[PDB]
Amino acid sequence: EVQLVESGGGVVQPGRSLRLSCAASGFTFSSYGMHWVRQAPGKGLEWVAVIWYDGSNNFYADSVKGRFTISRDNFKNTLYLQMNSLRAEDTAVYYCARSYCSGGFCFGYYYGLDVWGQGTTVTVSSASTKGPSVFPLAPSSKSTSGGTAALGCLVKDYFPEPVTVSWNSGALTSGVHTFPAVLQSSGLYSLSSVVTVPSSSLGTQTYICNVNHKPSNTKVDKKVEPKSC
Amino acid sequence: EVQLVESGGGVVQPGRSLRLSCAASGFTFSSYGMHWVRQAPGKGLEWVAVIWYDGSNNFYADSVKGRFTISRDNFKNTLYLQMNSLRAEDTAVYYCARSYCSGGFCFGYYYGLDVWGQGTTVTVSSASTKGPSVFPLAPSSKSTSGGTAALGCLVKDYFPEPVTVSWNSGALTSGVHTFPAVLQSSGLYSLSSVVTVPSSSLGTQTYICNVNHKPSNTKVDKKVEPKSC
Amino acid sequence: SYELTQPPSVSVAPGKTATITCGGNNIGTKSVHWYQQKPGQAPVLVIYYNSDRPSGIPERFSGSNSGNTVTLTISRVEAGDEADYYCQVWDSGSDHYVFGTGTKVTVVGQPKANPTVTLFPPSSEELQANKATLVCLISDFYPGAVTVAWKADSSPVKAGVETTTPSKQSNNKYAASSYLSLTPEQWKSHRSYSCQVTHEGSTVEKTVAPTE
Amino acid sequence: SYELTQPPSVSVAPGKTATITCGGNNIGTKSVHWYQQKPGQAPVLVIYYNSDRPSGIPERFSGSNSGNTVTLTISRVEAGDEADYYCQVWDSGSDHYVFGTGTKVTVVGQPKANPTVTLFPPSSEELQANKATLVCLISDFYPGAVTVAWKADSSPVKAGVETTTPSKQSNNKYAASSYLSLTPEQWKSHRSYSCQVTHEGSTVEKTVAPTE
Amino acid sequence: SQCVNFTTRTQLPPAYTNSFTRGVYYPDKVFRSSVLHSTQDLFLPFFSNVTWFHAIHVSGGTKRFANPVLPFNDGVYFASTEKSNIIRGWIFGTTLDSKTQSLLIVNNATNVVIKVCEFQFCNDPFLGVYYHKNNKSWMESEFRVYSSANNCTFEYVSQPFLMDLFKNLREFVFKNIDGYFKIYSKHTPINLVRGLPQGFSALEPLVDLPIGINITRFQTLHISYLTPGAGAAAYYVGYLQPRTFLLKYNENGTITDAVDCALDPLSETKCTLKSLNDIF
Amino acid sequence: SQCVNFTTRTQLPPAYTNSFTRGVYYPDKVFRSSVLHSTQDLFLPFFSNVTWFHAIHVSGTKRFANPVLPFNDGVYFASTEKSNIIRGWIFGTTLDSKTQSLLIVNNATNVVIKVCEFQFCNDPFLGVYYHKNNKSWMESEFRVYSSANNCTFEYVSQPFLMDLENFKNLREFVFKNIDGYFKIYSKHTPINLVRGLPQGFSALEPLVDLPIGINITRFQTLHISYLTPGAAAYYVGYLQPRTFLLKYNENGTITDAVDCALDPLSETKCTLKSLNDIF
Ligand SMILES: *[C@@H]1O[C@H](CO[C@@H]2O[C@@H](C)[C@@H](O)[C@@H](O)[C@@H]2O)[C@@H](O[C@@H]2O[C@H](CO)[C@@H](O)[C@H](O)[C@H]2NC(C)=O)[C@H](O)[C@H]1NC(C)=O
Ligand SMILES: *[C@@H]1O[C@H](CO)[C@@H](O[C@@H]2O[C@H](CO)[C@@H](O)[C@H](O)[C@H]2NC(C)=O)[C@H](O)[C@H]1NC(C)=O
Ligand SMILES: *[C@@H]1O[C@H](CO[C@@H]2O[C@@H](C)[C@@H](O)[C@@H](O)[C@@H]2O)[C@@H](O)[C@H](O)[C@H]1NC(C)=O
Ligand SMILES: *[C@@H]1O[C@H](CO[C@@H]2O[C@@H](C)[C@@H](O)[C@@H](O)[C@@H]2O)[C@@H](O)[C@H](O)[C@H]1NC(C)=O
Ligand SMILES: *[C@@H]1O[C@H](CO)[C@@H](O)[C@H](O)[C@H]1NC(C)=O
Ligand SMILES: *[C@@H]1O[C@H](CO)[C@@H](O)[C@H](O)[C@H]1NC(C)=O
Ligand SMILES: *[C@@H]1O[C@H](CO)[C@@H](O)[C@H](O)[C@H]1NC(C)=O
Ligand SMILES: *[C@@H]1O[C@H](CO)[C@@H](O)[C@H](O)[C@H]1NC(C)=O
Ligand SMILES: *[C@@H]1O[C@H](CO)[C@@H](O)[C@H](O)[C@H]1NC(C)=O
Ligand SMILES: *[C@@H]1O[C@H](CO)[C@@H](O)[C@H](O)[C@H]1NC(C)=O
Ligand SMILES: *[C@@H]1O[C@H](CO)[C@@H](O)[C@H](O)[C@H]1NC(C)=O
Ligand SMILES: [Cl-]
Ligand SMILES: [Cl-]
Ligand SMILES: [Cl-]
Ligand SMILES: [Cl-]
Ligand SMILES: [Cl-]
Ligand SMILES: [Cl-]
Repeated sequence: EVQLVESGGGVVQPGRSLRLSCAASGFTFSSYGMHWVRQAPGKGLEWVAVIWYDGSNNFYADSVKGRFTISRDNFKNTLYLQMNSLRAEDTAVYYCARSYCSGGFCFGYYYGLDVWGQGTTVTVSSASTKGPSVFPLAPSSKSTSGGTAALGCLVKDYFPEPVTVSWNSGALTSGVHTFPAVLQSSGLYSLSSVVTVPSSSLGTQTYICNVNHKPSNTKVDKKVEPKSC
Repeated sequence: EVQLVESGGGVVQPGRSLRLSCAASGFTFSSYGMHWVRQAPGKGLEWVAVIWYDGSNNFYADSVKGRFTISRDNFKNTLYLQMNSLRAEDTAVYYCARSYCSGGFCFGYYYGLDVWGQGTTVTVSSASTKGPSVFPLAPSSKSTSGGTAALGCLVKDYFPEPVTVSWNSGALTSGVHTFPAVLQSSGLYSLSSVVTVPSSSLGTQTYICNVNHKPSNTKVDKKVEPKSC
Repeated sequence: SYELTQPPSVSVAPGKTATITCGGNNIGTKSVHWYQQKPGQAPVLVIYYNSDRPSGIPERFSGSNSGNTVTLTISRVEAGDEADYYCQVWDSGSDHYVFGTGTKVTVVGQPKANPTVTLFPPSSEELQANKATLVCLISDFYPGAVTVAWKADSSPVKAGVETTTPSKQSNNKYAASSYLSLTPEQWKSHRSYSCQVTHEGSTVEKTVAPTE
Repeated sequence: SYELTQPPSVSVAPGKTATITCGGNNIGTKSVHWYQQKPGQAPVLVIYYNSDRPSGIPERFSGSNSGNTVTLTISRVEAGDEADYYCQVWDSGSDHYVFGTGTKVTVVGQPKANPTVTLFPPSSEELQANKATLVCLISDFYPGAVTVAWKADSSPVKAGVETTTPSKQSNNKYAASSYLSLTPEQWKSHRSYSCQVTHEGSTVEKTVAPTE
Repeated sequence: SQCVNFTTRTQLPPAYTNSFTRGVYYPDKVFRSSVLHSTQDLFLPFFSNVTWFHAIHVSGGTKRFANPVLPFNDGVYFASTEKSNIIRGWIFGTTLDSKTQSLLIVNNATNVVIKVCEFQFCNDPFLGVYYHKNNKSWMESEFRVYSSANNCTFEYVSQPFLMDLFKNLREFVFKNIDGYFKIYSKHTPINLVRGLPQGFSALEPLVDLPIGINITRFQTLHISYLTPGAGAAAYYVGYLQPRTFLLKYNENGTITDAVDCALDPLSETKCTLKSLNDIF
Repeated sequence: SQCVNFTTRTQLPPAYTNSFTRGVYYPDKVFRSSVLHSTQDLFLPFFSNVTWFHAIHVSGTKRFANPVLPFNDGVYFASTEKSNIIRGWIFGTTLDSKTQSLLIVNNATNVVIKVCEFQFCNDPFLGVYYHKNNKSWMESEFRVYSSANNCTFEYVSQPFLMDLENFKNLREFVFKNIDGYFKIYSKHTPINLVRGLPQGFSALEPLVDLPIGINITRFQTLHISYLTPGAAAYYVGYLQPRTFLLKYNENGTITDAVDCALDPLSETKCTLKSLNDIF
């Protein structure tokens, strides 16, 4: 069960610090060198830093030298990235990846990054953080199939990405379709998460969307009901 | 009388400084933007810096930024280039050139460098001024035409350029071939100068090569005589 | 400070071969690895050590470093092979792990699929919050190119329209959304608003009214 | 920085025309100038403002800049047109005047000429200085490309060799020089040394021996 | 980038005209048909003082004529009368240096750019074009407006277009209220040869940007036509005030006429009786 | 650059042999032909103690390091390897940024000779990796020093291509640092499969003498490491002030030598100025 679980991302003003974590499991963590690779939104992959299997060696990208510090704990199987004096151009999704070490060497001639994590979002902006306004989207069965109506939640005007949406606290997953957010000309994101549900049971079964906007520490549990026009 | 006269070049060790000059005459100096363009030996053209007609704007090349300073004196019709922290990669011939300024703008959309100077040579080498060791190349008829022998002078291990080789104090002009010098991996130059003379006069006629190395004030008049068996 | 060049776009038909080129200064002396990043997912190694395949990558992926030309080859391309492909080397001349600019592979020629358009009027709660948003969701269309038009009554709507670029779904089709932001009185003062979605010369138009 | 691309060399017969390609990024939006530099002197502006000739440049020269195709054209090519040509622009995106990589324009016509190889042994005076230099002089060959190789007896020597790149004599043929530095013991402990000159598939090998 | 320096900096003397009856805009986005509506917003009062300058776009010739930094007050009515698009945009802010944020609305040939940063603006913001003789077309290749731009809070770049490089009248109303920079615009082809044209034209809502900054001054950005080697543009500036206006919508929703209620006792009675008849 | 660090640092035990009759070189700067000449210079005494180590080029995360050895008045350095594992040496005193240090290394392109205030690595590293798609080794790792400032000397030969990986090769060197001059003499012979140093006579020819003008009291050997998913052996002896009787032939070659102080036979050989032991 090889897994890399990043965490510790958030939103900070330019100049402040942030610490990342990459919890590894399911393999011999002390036998692999650990990487950090970031990817700006809509851009390519950019290597950040590497640390060898026993922490004796580490290399850094020139764009993070003197500002970032990589470390690891082989008894907790955890990789760290300390980020200081953050700049706007450091905004990206930060991945951690593993690379096998042959015999005290983790150069990467014979092995590559064979396992990556899901990533953790880091936003560095002087713009103001804004929490989402969550409004219900009343069930509409017009463009649905058979005994099915589509209701949903509008997550309007938030900054920055990301937000996550579940339905009935994860108990409702089949039929859920969360659309990618739109970056409005105002600089604020808005997305919509809908779920196709039975039509003739809308006023007797409860549907609640669980919006989570960790950048602003906002959690909304909006109850969605059929409208009363 | 439109002409540009560069000066100030010379041979220098890394770290030292040098101030180049470019005297202009025959035109309105304050109506043109002045450039510096260097050309490394055997290489292409590289733009160094520009200064506008009144010296209010100047743009530098990335390779010289922070070390080179451009300036102009409009009541003396002279362009200057201050070169500090010189490196071996600054070795080149440095040209100055004019380009017409429209109406306070010297961008270079409508006009190019229409008039160039003769140039001035800049060499940056860790070598020190050394006079040459001169040896005779005793006459051989193996590669010449019938009734002819080739004798020469080996001007070895000198710095910097140039040396001049004449024969019999100029009395021997034809059939002389002074080869271009070789830049040895030690940083010193060596060259050869052969002249092809009739075989039947080697018994009587005396041959002397007149080597002159002005940068070290060395003059060698090497007598060349046939090998005895 | 090492450049890994890649072509930005590579389009191949289903069942044909995609050749992803990777370039670099003396790249024939380096060990290139290849990564595949599907839309919205972490990268996945497909080729390492120039030509070796990891344990689970299918046989139709192969790399090459012979000659001075490095190449990733995807044979018998399937729909799930639409992704971004990055080459990556270890450069000791700068002690950097260097990635390539990336190559987006699109599988052109799949069967055309018509979009489904769902249009939501402003909720009564948003109207009480002095705002009005029309949500037009478009899902399950191929190719991934739609144009969205909004109408106030039967007149084109100038501003207030924010439309996403299409995004690949789990079923290799595309999804998009468009928002029309209004004030409550503006919404109340018109007879109807309409979302007009055009895809491959055919148009779907949904209409909502402040009465309902 | 901003890159200006040119083909490194162009060959043309007299009376025909030569086309030199300037490669730039969005160069259709820039104003290209061209410079001719014959070996030994400063470059000369031949085309400015993409197509304007200075007062003295003959009408055989002309430039274009249409459809991202900037081109220098020389019709009725003469032998005197053998020079290096550079394109040059002002790139405001980087506050740099950028010169192209350059194009050497040689006029095809001159027949091949074989090198004359003259090889001198170390002088007795140099041996008295406890040094020994073998001097190989190569002259009067065309084109200007040779490969020189030294041999001790019949085994190749790569150490202590210093060779010039060919240079154009005053007769359009080329000259070059190669020196072999060795100890006086090495000069006398071998039976012969050889200077081998290859030029267009033919070899001229001169040999000298200490017993001379 | 790197600012272009000018050794001779001057600016033309300002001149004054009158607002006539221009500057009216749609306060809300509500469809109104065949009715008189009254709202209290920031309007340009009828027959207001208007200062007008010139944007010199050609040098023929080493004097740089600079645009002046003008107050913003509670809002501005900005209008320009030019043939080719000489007026390119404005910079808005307080200190207009790196100590505070500043709004930059500029229109280069490709698209419109809206950014809010800690700009270190140039002394002479420059925008250059040169004529491509081989394409028979102008191409702008110089953009030297600010030397630094850090800690940005807003960025907007519109979709690309091609701007064409009978006078044109382009009018704008700028309002900075409750963290929103609201813009209204109108373009009509004017026939006048000199001065602001007298008449009525309701400005439609362009965009309102949540910039959230304080604006007390602004400066106009123009284009410079680089020539190898006289009909310059003119812009007009008036100031908004809190006024009650009586707006007239036709059957289609167009504002056809307005009444400045506080202008004179005649209009004060026009708004009390809610009519547009002066013979009453 | 940036040194690669190793947590497990070991070195093989040293081993001892004998110099036999090797290490003779051309000491003077005078051409000598057909004469028996006696000179007092720094020679490697005949049959002196010689220490020899191994250069492990592939090996478990065990880093076997080469030791830092004294320089004394000069060293005789020899290596017996098939492929060129021995790449060069670093010379100096403190071998840190506080003093200058000589660096003579031979990477695949060319040989490099530099004198700087090097901050040498604890374990100087030189790496090669096998390019399977070209079926060839390529050296891509050079981590000898992390800093190099205030350089006073640089010498780079013309580029070439070094052949990367039982007739072994014998490469012998004599290093002498006298009055600021670093004088080198070398000899390359295709050696036979001998235990250690080969028995025989071969005069080492002058390679180069570098006017570096620095102080040298210690040195270390640099080798290559073969990164993979016998070894080389080098020999070091020390020169001492001895009087040697060198015989030059008519062509200038040193054909034989006598260590005058080696034994009573040689002492009488130098007194009589003859090389005949049966007299
Ligand atoms: C017009 O400007 C846009 C946006 O660039 C920003 O605004 C400029 C005025 C200047 O301040 C820039 O430094 C800013 O970044 C330009 O859009 C770019 O266009 C190029 C291709 O020409 C493209 O590669 C970039 O990705 C674009 N960047 C953005 C942010 O959209 C545009 O090129 C400018 N047009 C002209 C004619 O100058
Ligand atoms: C090997 O370890 C050394 C010392 O622990 C590292 O060298 C130091 O690196 C830090 C930055 O990480 C510098 O601030 C110090 O000046 C360095 N000191 C010395 C003596 O070099 C070295 O970076 C490590 N190797 C790797 C590959 O990280
Ligand atoms: C423009 O000038 C800047 C500073 O110039 C200063 O002001 C002028 C009036 C002179 O007095 C000068 O001596 C001062 O230093 C430069 O920083 C800037 O680089 C210049 N721009 C260009 C394009 O050259
Ligand atoms: C960017 O901003 C940094 C932090 O500024 C501080 O935080 C902001 C939100 C304001 O409250 C400001 O008054 C504070 O000083 C600066 O340290 C940094 O210098 C700025 N960037 C640049 C390039 O100047
Ligand atoms: C392999 O390297 C050699 C040089 O060692 C070179 O000549 C050859 O072209 C290379 N081949 C490939 C396929 O890279
Ligand atoms: C215009 O301004 C002047 C002072 O500059 C003032 O006296 C005059 O009343 C103003 N006119 C109008 C119509 O506001
Ligand atoms: C002229 O320039 C425009 C860009 O301004 C470009 O689109 C066009 O292709 C060029 N040439 C022609 C012939 O239109
Ligand atoms: C804007 O800044 C100025 C300068 O301090 C200040 O006087 C003014 O009151 C500010 N305006 C607002 C609306 O904050
Ligand atoms: C209103 O619009 C109609 C068509 O929609 C047009 O015929 C009519 O002229 C317009 N009214 C005015 C006053 O222009
Ligand atoms: C060179 O040596 C001096 C001391 O003489 C020292 O101050 C300087 O820092 C050295 N150079 C470098 C680049 O460290
Ligand atoms: C070598 O070291 C000695 C002892 O410290 C010192 O006296 C001498 O000056 C040094 N020589 C050089 C050339 O630095
Ligand atoms: Cl590895
Ligand atoms: Cl809410
Ligand atoms: Cl974001
Ligand atoms: Cl250049
Ligand atoms: Cl110009
Ligand atoms: Cl993604």
